[PDB]
Amino acid sequence: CEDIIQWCRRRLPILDWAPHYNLKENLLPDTVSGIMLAVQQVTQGLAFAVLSSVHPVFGLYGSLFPAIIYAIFGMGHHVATGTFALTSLISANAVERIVPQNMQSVLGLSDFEMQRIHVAAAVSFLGGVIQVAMFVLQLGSATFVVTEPVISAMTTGAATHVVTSQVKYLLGMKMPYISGPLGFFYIYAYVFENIKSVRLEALLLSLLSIVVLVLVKELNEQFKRKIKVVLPVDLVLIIAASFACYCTNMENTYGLEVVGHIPQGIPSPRAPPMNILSAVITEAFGVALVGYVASLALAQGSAKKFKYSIDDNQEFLAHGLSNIVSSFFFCIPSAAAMGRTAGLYSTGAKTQVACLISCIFVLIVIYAIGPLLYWLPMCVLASIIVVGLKGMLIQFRDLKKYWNVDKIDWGIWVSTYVFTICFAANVGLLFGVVCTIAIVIGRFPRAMTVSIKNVKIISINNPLVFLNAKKFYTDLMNMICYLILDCSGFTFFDYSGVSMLVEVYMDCKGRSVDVLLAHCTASLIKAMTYYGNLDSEKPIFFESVSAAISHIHS
Amino acid sequence: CEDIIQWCRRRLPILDWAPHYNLKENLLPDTVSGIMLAVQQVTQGLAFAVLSSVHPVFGLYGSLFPAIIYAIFGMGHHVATGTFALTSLISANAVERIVPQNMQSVLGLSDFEMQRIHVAAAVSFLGGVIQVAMFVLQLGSATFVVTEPVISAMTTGAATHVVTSQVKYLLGMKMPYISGPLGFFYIYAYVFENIKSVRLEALLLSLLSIVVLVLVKELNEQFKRKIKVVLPVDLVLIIAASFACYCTNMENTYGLEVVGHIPQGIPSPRAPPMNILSAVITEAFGVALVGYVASLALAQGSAKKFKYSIDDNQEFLAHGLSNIVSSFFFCIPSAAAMGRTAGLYSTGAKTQVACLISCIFVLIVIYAIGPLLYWLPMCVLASIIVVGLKGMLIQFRDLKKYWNVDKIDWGIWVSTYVFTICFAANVGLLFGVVCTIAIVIGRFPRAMTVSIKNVKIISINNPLVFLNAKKFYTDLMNMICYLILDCSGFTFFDYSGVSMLVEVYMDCKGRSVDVLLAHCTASLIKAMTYYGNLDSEKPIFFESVSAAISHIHS
Repeated sequence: CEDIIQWCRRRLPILDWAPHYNLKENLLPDTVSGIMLAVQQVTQGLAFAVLSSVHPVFGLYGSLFPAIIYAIFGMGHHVATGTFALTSLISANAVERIVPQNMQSVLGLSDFEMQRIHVAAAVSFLGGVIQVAMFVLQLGSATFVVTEPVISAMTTGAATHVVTSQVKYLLGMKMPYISGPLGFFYIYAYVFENIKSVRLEALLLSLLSIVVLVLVKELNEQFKRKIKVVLPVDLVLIIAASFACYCTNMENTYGLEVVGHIPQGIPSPRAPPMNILSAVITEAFGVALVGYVASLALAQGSAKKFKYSIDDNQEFLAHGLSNIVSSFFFCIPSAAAMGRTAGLYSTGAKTQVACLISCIFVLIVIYAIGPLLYWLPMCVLASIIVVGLKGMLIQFRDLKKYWNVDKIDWGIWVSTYVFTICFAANVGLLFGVVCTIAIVIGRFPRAMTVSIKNVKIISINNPLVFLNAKKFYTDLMNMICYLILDCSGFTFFDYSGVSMLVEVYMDCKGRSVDVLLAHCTASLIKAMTYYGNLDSEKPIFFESVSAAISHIHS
Repeated sequence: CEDIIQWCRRRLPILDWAPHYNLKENLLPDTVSGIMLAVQQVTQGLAFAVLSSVHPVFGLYGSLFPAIIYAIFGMGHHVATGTFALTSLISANAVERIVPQNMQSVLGLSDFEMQRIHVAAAVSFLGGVIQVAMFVLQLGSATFVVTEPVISAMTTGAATHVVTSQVKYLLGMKMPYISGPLGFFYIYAYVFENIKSVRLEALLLSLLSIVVLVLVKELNEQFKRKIKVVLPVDLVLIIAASFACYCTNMENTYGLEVVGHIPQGIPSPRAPPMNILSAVITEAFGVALVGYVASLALAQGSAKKFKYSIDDNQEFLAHGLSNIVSSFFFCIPSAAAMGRTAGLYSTGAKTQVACLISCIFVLIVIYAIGPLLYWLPMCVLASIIVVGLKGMLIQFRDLKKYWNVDKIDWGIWVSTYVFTICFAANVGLLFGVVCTIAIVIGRFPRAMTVSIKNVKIISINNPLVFLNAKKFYTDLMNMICYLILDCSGFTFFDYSGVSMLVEVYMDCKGRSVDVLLAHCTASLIKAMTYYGNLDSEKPIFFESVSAAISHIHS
């Protein structure tokens, strides 16, 4: 009765912070964070919808719709759901495979543009369905398999992949869709083979914009104590570039790529094309895994920093519901990006309200100044993206820590980074997880099982399992008229451990060495008595080492 | 210098027991075991060459050739390499897929029989190459992953599969090659659909032979103390059945299947058809894995019973070399069977000489009485096989032990048996291994990490890793002006453990609780000092609990 109501209330985390909303504190920083996040989301959506080989207008919908669903069903406070180019790079494979370039209407867009957004929407819907399906299980309670070095290496490799996917806009050249197990080097080979087609105007503009952005963003952070605000350099740069492009004929005099139409939209929702759900299984799995792990890392970091507890299983439901609901409005797969979380940290956001004022501003942009973004050069947008990827790219400094701490996760980090830079992000994540599991499995047979205490007393550590049964037998045999075994920490065992213990007892009896147990539990006592046919009228199992010592003096 | 010679001598284990061969003791039981094993090998080879959809004459070569190679390069004493129907069931898939029945000379055999033995030889060669390849690595030092319940369940399921593959001979009907993910039930469905074609004569003969064999083999074992020998009932039954078939016209008067030609052979060796090595990858992997695990189980059992030590990596080289060498003589994949090991145990064999007298007798059979086995009915051979599978089929009694000991390997046994009876032996083995690894991984976060000793002292058990870092933090936080941590067993850690320890120390300092370490090693001390920026001029790390207690009194 009441338990069901409590469960239902626990599945709606918006009821825990909405009635407790402070108006004196969390209204001005929330609004400022909302405006900054709105600008960030607009830019990132426009830049990452193109990265997925999809018309840029759908990036606004992908940055607007899932945010509300996450706000309703999400537990993280400083998590802003958006486009997350990592998933765009995965969806682009399916989009370009199902509908390639050779075959070149609800919003006035020409055909061959619907056939790509339909594939993207199907991918997002399947990813959301998968996320909800592993939410209804207890998946999420087992998320310790993914480790900090693995996520760091995968994110750094994906950031490098995104950086190398924007050079075709900074230089101004045109490239075909190159992807595969070694596309990172093929892209540079193509760039260097056609080095005579690089436009100087686009390169100079990109260099100037990058220098200005880096200088402003560094000087603002260095002297944050004197100016207690965040300078909106991106908006000023965008406005200046657009006005310079419009006031001149820079579209025609110099060959430059600009954002095409961005029509006023939000059309009627339509169901995804369920008939192609069988051709996008791998993309859906990759999206549903990488987006979830990347968002969960940020949510856990926020929870640790701001001293609150989250649930690793509610994020599954939140992300799955957001993807499923947003798939009906022609949206690409969605997740949480590190840049928006860093911006929220810097501005000083407090609650999830800042993710709704940004939605309001995105709606205003969609319905009011949609056609006003025609004169924005693509070089400026690419420079903004590569500057914003600084937080992801700076993670190379963790190598010193991993080298000075363990020297084993250093190798895992290097291997995961290499595999991510070669094949892809999802392959790198899978390789890192498998390598971590194999390494932790292979270390058990090479560790000492028993310890010697100052008639000898020998203490067992704990997990006497099939991983370290033969090693335990070897360690105990290499250590020999009496012998006491302290099984205090020993609580975790299986058939192999019991068999090895009984064999040890039998062999020690053969060598005329008596073995007495000290702190055996009830289940272990029952199992050892059954397996070895031990009589209950002979003192073997005791309750403490002192009791065994007292029994010795007889 | 000398180390290389020692390594080379260690790769030839025949030099350790040949010069030390006793002639007074190990000559009569070795000869008796040799004769019995020769009869066993002849029967099993003739019955398992047909099971692989291959002419029965090659079973003799498969039982003769690899035995010598194993004797030279093998470590087990009571291990007799042979045909091992488990591998025949796997090779039959490739044989029937590459060369199906619809297309129906070195030894006078007709065509379409060379195209099948070539595929079988290629499969065996690839399996041997794979086994040697994982021998040149250090694979074999990691064989603890496979557990006793998994091997028992896989062997029982394979024995049931072999039993259900011999009903078409006991009944006398004819069946097409049925195989797949559910062939076990399809075979019985076909049998029951054509129940009107069952021959009564073959059924009666099979029933009489089964009853006689079971009664003799039970009465010989029950009263072994009065008669100190092993009754050769199989040879007497074979001779009687052959003479009854020849003296009558049982081939013509009643429809009966008999062994066809068995020509005098051992032709010139020929290389396998390397051009089809790409179509038999899965079969080769399955054979090389299941044969090795099944032979290693028997070798380890013999070593444990007879008190000698073997190497888990030399068996790889022995089996790989045996398969590679025997592939050039038109042989099916080879491994070790449990029935021959049980026969060697019962007879009283002592060394590997008993595996060479059997080879001599098999050679004599091949070159002398090859054509004399024409009049042996197939029902008698199938009955002999199903009677000999008793040792494998009796393993159902381990369920009581697994239920009374752990109740978790009981579920693993049941699941592995079900998956083996449904799909196949190799799929069942893979499922069992994966399930065991996943179960042992998932148990770590649910076990208590720290223990309380009788200013409180708390002892850490040992593997502070990513599996149980959050659980360790929760356990330590649920247990709170002073606190001592005994890291005596603690020797196995990584980055996650160090991070959790430092976070625990920081949080306890925040709660005004002092944490003092007791038995930290050098590497752990260095890592914890680097990670937490701990000053070396403050007493934190000690050498014993008594030292910490003495430091307290100040």
